Amino acid sequence: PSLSKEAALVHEALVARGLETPLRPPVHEMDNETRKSLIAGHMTEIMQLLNLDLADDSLMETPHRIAKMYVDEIFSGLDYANFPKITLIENKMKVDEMVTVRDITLTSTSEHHFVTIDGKATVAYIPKDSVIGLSKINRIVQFFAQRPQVQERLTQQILIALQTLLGTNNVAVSIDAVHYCVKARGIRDATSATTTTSLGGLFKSSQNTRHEFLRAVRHHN
Amino acid sequence: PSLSKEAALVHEALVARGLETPLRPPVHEMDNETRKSLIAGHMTEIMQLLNLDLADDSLMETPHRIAKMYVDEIFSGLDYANFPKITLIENKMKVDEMVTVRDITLTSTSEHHFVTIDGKATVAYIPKDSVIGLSKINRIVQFFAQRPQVQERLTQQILIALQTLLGTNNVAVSIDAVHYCVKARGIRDATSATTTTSLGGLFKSSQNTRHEFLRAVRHHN
Amino acid sequence: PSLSKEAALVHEALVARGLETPLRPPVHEMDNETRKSLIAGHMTEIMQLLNLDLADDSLMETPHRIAKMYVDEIFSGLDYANFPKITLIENKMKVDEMVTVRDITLTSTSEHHFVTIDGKATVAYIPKDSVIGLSKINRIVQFFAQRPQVQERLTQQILIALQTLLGTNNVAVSIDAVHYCVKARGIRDATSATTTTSLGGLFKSSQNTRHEFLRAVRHHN
Amino acid sequence: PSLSKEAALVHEALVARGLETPLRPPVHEMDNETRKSLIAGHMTEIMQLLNLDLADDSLMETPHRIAKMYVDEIFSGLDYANFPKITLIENKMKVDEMVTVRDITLTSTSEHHFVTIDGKATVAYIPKDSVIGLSKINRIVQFFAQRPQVQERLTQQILIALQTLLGTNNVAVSIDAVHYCVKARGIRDATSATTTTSLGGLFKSSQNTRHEFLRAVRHHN
Amino acid sequence: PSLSKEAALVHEALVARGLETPLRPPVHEMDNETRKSLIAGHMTEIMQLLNLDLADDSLMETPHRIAKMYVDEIFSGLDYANFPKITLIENKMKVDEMVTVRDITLTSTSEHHFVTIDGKATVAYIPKDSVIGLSKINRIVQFFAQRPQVQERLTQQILIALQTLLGTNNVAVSIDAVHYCVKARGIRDATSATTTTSLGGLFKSSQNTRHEFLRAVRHHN
Amino acid sequence: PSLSKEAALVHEALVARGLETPLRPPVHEMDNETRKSLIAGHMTEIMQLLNLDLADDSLMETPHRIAKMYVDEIFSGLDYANFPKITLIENKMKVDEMVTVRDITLTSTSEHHFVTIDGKATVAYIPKDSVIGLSKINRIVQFFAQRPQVQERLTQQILIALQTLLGTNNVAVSIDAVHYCVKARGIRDATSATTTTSLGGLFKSSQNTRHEFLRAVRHHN
Amino acid sequence: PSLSKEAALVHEALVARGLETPLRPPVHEMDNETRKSLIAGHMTEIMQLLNLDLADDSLMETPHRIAKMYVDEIFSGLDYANFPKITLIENKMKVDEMVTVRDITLTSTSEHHFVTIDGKATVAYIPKDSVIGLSKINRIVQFFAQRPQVQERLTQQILIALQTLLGTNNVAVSIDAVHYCVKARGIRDATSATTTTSLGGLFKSSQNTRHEFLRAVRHHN
Amino acid sequence: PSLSKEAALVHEALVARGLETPLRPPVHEMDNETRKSLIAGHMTEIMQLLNLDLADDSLMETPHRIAKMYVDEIFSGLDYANFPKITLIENKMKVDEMVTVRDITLTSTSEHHFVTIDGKATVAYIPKDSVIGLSKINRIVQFFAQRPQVQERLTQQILIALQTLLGTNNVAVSIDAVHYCVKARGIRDATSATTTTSLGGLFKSSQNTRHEFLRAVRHHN
Ligand SMILES: Nc1nc2c(ncn2[C@@H]2O[C@H](COP(=O)(O)OP(=O)(O)OP(=O)(O)O)[C@@H](O)[C@H]2O)c(=O)[nH]1
Ligand SMILES: Nc1nc2c(ncn2[C@@H]2O[C@H](COP(=O)(O)OP(=O)(O)OP(=O)(O)O)[C@@H](O)[C@H]2O)c(=O)[nH]1
Ligand SMILES: Nc1nc2c(ncn2[C@@H]2O[C@H](COP(=O)(O)OP(=O)(O)OP(=O)(O)O)[C@@H](O)[C@H]2O)c(=O)[nH]1
Ligand SMILES: Nc1nc2c(ncn2[C@@H]2O[C@H](COP(=O)(O)OP(=O)(O)OP(=O)(O)O)[C@@H](O)[C@H]2O)c(=O)[nH]1
Ligand SMILES: Nc1nc2c(ncn2[C@@H]2O[C@H](COP(=O)(O)OP(=O)(O)OP(=O)(O)O)[C@@H](O)[C@H]2O)c(=O)[nH]1
Ligand SMILES: Nc1nc2c(ncn2[C@@H]2O[C@H](COP(=O)(O)OP(=O)(O)OP(=O)(O)O)[C@@H](O)[C@H]2O)c(=O)[nH]1
Ligand SMILES: Nc1nc2c(ncn2[C@@H]2O[C@H](COP(=O)(O)OP(=O)(O)OP(=O)(O)O)[C@@H](O)[C@H]2O)c(=O)[nH]1
Ligand SMILES: Nc1nc2c(ncn2[C@@H]2O[C@H](COP(=O)(O)OP(=O)(O)OP(=O)(O)O)[C@@H](O)[C@H]2O)c(=O)[nH]1
Repeated sequence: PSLSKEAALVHEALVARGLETPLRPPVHEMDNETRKSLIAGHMTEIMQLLNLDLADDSLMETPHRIAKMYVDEIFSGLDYANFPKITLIENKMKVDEMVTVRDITLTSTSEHHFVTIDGKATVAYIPKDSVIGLSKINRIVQFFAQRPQVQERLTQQILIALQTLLGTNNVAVSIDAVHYCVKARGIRDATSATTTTSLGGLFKSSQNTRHEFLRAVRHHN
Repeated sequence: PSLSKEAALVHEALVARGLETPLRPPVHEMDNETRKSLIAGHMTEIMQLLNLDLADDSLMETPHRIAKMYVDEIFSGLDYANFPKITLIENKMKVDEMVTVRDITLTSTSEHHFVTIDGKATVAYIPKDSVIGLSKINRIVQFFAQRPQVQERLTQQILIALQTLLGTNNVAVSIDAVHYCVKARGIRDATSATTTTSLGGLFKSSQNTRHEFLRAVRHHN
Repeated sequence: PSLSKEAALVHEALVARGLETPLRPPVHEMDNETRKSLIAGHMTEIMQLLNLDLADDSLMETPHRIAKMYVDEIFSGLDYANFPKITLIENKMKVDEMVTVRDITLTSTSEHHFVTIDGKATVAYIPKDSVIGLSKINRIVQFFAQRPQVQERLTQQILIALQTLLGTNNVAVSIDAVHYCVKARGIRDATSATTTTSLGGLFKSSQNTRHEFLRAVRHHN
Repeated sequence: PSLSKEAALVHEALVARGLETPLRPPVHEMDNETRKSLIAGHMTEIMQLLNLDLADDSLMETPHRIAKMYVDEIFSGLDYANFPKITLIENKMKVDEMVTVRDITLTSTSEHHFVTIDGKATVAYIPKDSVIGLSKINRIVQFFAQRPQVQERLTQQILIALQTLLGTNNVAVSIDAVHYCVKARGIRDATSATTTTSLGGLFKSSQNTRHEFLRAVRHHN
Repeated sequence: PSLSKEAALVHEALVARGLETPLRPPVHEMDNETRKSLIAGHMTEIMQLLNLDLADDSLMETPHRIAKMYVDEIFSGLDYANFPKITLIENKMKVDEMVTVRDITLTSTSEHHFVTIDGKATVAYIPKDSVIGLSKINRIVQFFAQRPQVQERLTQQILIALQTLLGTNNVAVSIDAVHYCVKARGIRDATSATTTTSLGGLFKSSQNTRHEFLRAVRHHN
Repeated sequence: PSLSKEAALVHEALVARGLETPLRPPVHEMDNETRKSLIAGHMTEIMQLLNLDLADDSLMETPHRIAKMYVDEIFSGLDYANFPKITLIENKMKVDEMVTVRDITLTSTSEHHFVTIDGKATVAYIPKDSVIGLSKINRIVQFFAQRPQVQERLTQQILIALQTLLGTNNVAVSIDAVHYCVKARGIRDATSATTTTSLGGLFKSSQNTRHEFLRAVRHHN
Repeated sequence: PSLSKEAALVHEALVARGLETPLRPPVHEMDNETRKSLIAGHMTEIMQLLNLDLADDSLMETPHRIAKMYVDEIFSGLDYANFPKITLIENKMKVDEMVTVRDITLTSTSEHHFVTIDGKATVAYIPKDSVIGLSKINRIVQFFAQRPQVQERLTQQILIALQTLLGTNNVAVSIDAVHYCVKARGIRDATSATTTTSLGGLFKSSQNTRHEFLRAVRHHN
Repeated sequence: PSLSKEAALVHEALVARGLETPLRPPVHEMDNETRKSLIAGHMTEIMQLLNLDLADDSLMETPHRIAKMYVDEIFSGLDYANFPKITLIENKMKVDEMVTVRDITLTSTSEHHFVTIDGKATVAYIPKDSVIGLSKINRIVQFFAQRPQVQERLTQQILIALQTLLGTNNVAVSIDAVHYCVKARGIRDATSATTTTSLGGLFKSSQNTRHEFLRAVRHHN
């Protein structure tokens, strides 16, 4: 009727663990269209406060572009209606070893300064009853990435979403990323990168499994 | 009394050529403090429109951090009071060959989506009466970079600022950058990068000089 | 009233362990202004003893620049009034795995010859009650780096400062650096680099954790 | 009787062109020993002004080490008594093509902040009557490098020193370097590097020769 | 009165273990000057046996250059009068983790063909009562390197010298090198390299420590 | 009857141009066996002068090994009886473009200190009446390399040897090498390398051809 | 009826230019089967002369494998019945710029020692009336590669075959290769590689075109 | 009287373990000269069967070249009269850690198709009573490599040869190689490589030692 069974499931799971992004229920039944126009209005004000000449052919549409970007693009992960369609195939192949999807492109936004987070994620899991379609892992990652994030939370969320959908605790997520709110300003450290990992099931319990995954993490380009 | 002779000079030069960032004069004598609080207010609204729980310990101060960032950090280049102190040494060494400062760290913001532009600039010039202090070239670049930009304009601005301060038309600026408003969203092209160059004096006239510079452009890390 | 609670805490911790930089209390209430002028005075003398023509437009301001650099820049870490503002977010995400910030830019000065130490630090910790703001790790590193150091001590200082602020002994710091007082003169070894690591809590006790961190240390560029 | 014919020649050549380092004649007949003790005295004062505990076993000898380093090591290039012994072999091989010595290690000090300059020089020349001993090129570069420099002047000096000794104007010098007074502090640009070149004779006249040299410049490691 | 305490100690240690370089006591009180002239005499003979025209301006001084090189340069490690001055600082920092100096430039000569051995050493130790000055490790390595060697012995010597000076058995040395008497002639293997390691104390006893070191060995450039 | 026509031709060509290695005719009809024993005798003396214990199982045969190495191996290039067998095939393929053999392994000895020179040569020529067998270029380079050399002369000798054998002046030779008598001792420059080139015929006349060759010079590994 | 029109054309073209592989007409109407058995017979003999135990399970079938390999595989290019099927599409796209197929895998055999030649070819041409199917270029290269070759001839053959088929003289071929009969034995040069190029039409006439191609040659992996 | 004690020992050891190359005793007392002429005869026939014009100046001597190559070069390993001279030095240095010679050039021939095998071997051993001369390891590898091989057997032979000569079972050999009979033809896999390892003594027993060696295996260039 709105949210898919999966979307609902993942959402509840996150809420239960207290890992959901801080959200207040939709204050009023607003069309994304009205929300965008309102956001655009505020951007117009802010741009004017910065003394930008909004009459300039280029600058003129920026409040619109920004409103659209926030609502439809970069923060679309906040709406579970945008949760990807998950397809799982029966594990007839009897795969009992981990499947690793490495170097998943991940672009997020830091909630602290609303500045770009560019990184790559490495997800691995040991198939139980079903094998998830490869692209879905990338889609789920991008879903949670499209929200004002805190890398530490993002990793946790991805882990739970997967554990929930795959029906196994044997999931591990590692994210390596560069925060422009560290690089582009403030301390302006042009070289540092942050790495966060959340291990589930055997990936935490079994040191054998755990290290196999960790060893596999990080691959240049 | 406010702007240094240099700042004034550069500003006028840009205005004269019509290369200045679209700015409307300070509407009213507002303290950066009041501007920030106003910007913060609008951010609070926008964040609320996105349904973010502003009561969350982390999210709570984001409108403040963003306001400060815009005014004091990332868009500080809009205020010529922030123009760097230029120091020039007499060209007693009789340098008659170009001096090239390569891989200058450059972090800017696209004016179209207010999203990160990460790149590197290569500046070169042929000393006439004076030799500019090396760090000043980096400072000037970062100055113009700290504004809502359009790479094509940024390059031009840097070129003119330098030509003005050095007293020679023999200046060349090349900027190679990645736009997150292309990578992180929209067409999401993870590999493309844009390169823009503005050549002045001999760097445009003399094919010999011109190519020497172009050959020198781009160096990994 | 002067030093923040954090600054005070870290300082005391260091003193208690005997890991503080050898300092004599401020002999007399001198303005940094008077200290600088005196330092510059001594530099003038030194430069004269080297037979440098201080009347040269360029050389003329060096004593001033050096005084300023020592007091305000490169040795600012000696004054806890310059300790960074630490911000910690409650560990609601329930992160129980280490967070690693790698390739933190680190530029320090050797106390033995007052010559450049260029390196990179890798800090990792396992969140307990709170998660520290990423940039703060970078800031703290740079703080202790801005002092006449001994790499062996620098590593220890950073370790303790973090353990103190984070409220966990599970912190690990590794610094890889090139000493110009080895490279640029003396034995003039153009290739060697020194690596020092200080491990705390699980990073030292648990060989599993220990090796996970060590394995993660060092990343080119 | 003191300076070698070569040292005298080079010194004069530099003075004639006005390219010598700004030096005041030795004010008084001071032993390097007394100069050092005086320099060490001033360092003791400076360190005390920084509140350093000079009673510390390590810190205790730093003023001595710094005095020795300035006089005997890093600034030894200021004394032509330290000029290298040049050996030239008769060009019987009838070499008429350029000889290029690339990636010559070069460590110098910036005269503006007395901070490290780490770089590499590439020198090339076309043999006329004599061929210089390969290591001598390295020794001459290091000689002029061991002085408070300005890259633009350093390049020039090396060019003239060589033109003088070789008896040909066909000499070219290029230096690519990283200034720690740009990287380690101030604007703290961790990625930029400066490249300066001084071309003599055919290397400037003949575009054919000129480009062959420029093409040959820069080689990683 | 001649050899420093350290030199004497190191020498005795080696002799005791039977790891000293095969040396016969100074047959007669010969000045290095007379030794050099005699060596040069023999070289003159050898060069004449090779039919070289010693009247050639270049060739003429080779016997002198070789004699000086053998006695003063490449084989200077044979005279303990040339042992480096060691400086140790009290381990007040309470460093209990290994300090690793990697990629120490090492150039030696094979005793079998008196041909170049070019390589890099990696030394690591766990501080006990004192911390050695970083450059001293490089100096000790170069000292023993300056002798007609056998890589297997060289590694051993360095290990003992350091254990002796540091007062700890917890020292490890690894040397990776290319032998020109394998590359430049004979089997002419242009790609092979030899790696020898000597482990002491915990580096041998504790597999945990041992592997941490071994893992750390070898770094390109 | 002794020397092949080729050996004789090349030798004469070199002598005519004054590019031969400085050699005195074989003083007396000595067997290489007697020369070797004599050389070994001198090495025994030199080693004794260095206080080496020649009774050591290892050191015991070094004089012999060195004698053999000099006479049979590293300086075998001095005897034209060791000139390679040249094979040329008729240029029926009508090749009128240059053939380039790049990265030819080259190991030589500096005549100034009898120390290793390790480098790589790049030879190219435009076939006229005949095409030389590829390995022969390598063999000729190694021949001349096996002599106490001066890079500048080595390059010239190879050029002439080839022009002579190929019957064309259209030959170009470039050698890039590292001198251990610069690296391993003296100024100890661990990074510099010297490049020398000798161009003949069109490679010197035609800037088109000249630059095509130069462009092709140098290839990593 | 046997050879395709293309095959016949190419063959005749080569014969006309005198660039065909030295072949004597099929002495007698022998089945490849009888030829193979005879070749295998001779190999059996050769292996027995080498004292190999042909009764060994593995060795037993080598003569058969070699015969099949020579006739059917590595020397199949000797039979024009094996010439690839060429497909050309009408140049309706009006392509007037060169099409470059780079890094074409090329494995051939030297006619001098019947040893492996492993390399890569780069072919470029300017479309006139028709555009050739991309894979056809690879197929033609491999065809001529499958014969006992001389790199100088191979390059020529490929050039002509393509000029013939494409109906344009504007074709250029460059082959970079390693000869195991230089590497694996004889002089055993483990690093050298040979590059041969044959330019036709504008690639030879127009220096503009010529250099665009040459610049494009060679790409790692 | 013919074979050295070592050659005899190694040969017997191999035969005893059943690891010798399948050889039939020398059928008749044939001079290598007669074997070569006979081999050449067969090659003449084979070449004629391939329709090659043996009257061609180039092709004319291939039968001879191949015969010489097989007998003297590439298959010389089959004659123990070609076994290298082994020199061992008494392990007075008391080396008790493994010595590893890595990246030993290895060129062999596959016995199945008589096609090139190009690879690199890594040998390591723990000295017992004696230390083998470094080049001897290279020489032994090349010896066994110069035979029609099967990588799996080659590795074993080298292992045994070494264990025998060194008087210890603590030897490990690993070979990584590319088979042109897989690359150049058949399945034509241009990227695969095969790695085979044979471990002896502690390298097999002790997992500690075993993994230290394995970890050390493979180094690019
Ligand atoms: N743990 C964590 N911290 C983050 C993340 N994104 C940003 N931060 C940090 O959260 C903190 C925000 O701190 P504040 O002190 O409130 O803001 P600020 O002073 O403008 O930040 P800085 O100038 O960069 O130190 C900073 O230390 C940020 O770098 C993230 O994903 N995870
Ligand atoms: N042209 C040139 N400039 C140099 C060199 N070394 C340092 N400089 C610059 O010379 C100038 C010194 O400027 P000042 O403004 O007097 O000192 P400063 O303010 O401490 O310098 P910054 O904080 O780095 O901008 C700076 O721009 C230095 O980076 C050099 O070799 N060549
Ligand atoms: N020339 C130029 N274009 C830029 C720069 N920064 C952004 N742009 C582009 O300016 C345009 C904005 O176009 P709009 O069509 O108005 O906005 P948009 O549709 O949201 O943009 P896309 O979804 O990325 O195509 C886009 O094509 C941007 O990628 C810049 O520095 N220079
Ligand atoms: N352990 C340690 N030693 C350092 C550090 N920085 C410098 N050193 C060394 O501390 C020692 C100073 O030794 P001294 O002998 O007192 O001075 P010096 O003789 O001028 O030093 P060298 O000429 O470089 O050997 C040297 O070995 C320095 O390289 C550091 O961070 N840690
Ligand atoms: N273990 C060891 N061997 C070395 C070292 N330097 C040289 N060697 C070897 O010691 C041996 C000398 O052997 P000899 O047979 O006496 O001399 P050689 O025949 O001229 O040597 P090759 O022709 O290279 O095999 C050779 O195997 C050298 O490569 C070293 O540092 N360690
Ligand atoms: N041009 C040239 N010079 C060479 C070559 N090999 C060595 N040399 C140099 O020839 C010169 C010999 O100089 P001397 O001054 O006679 O000997 P030296 O003082 O021991 O040499 P250094 O200590 O290295 O400066 C040195 O500059 C050597 O580095 C070569 O191939 N070509
Ligand atoms: N020009 C050319 N020469 C080749 C080619 N393949 C092999 N050769 C060379 O042709 C020559 C054969 O020379 P020969 O002297 O007849 O045989 P060889 O003595 O066994 O050869 P080497 O021992 O390698 O010098 C050698 O110089 C080979 O390296 C090729 O494609 N082109
Ligand atoms: N294990 C092993 N196999 C090898 C080696 N060299 C070659 N081979 C393989 O031994 C087998 C020979 O197989 P055959 O089927 O008798 O000959 P073939 O059909 O011509 O071989 P392909 O066409 O390459 O599959 C092939 O699979 C070869 O690739 C080696 O060193 N070790």
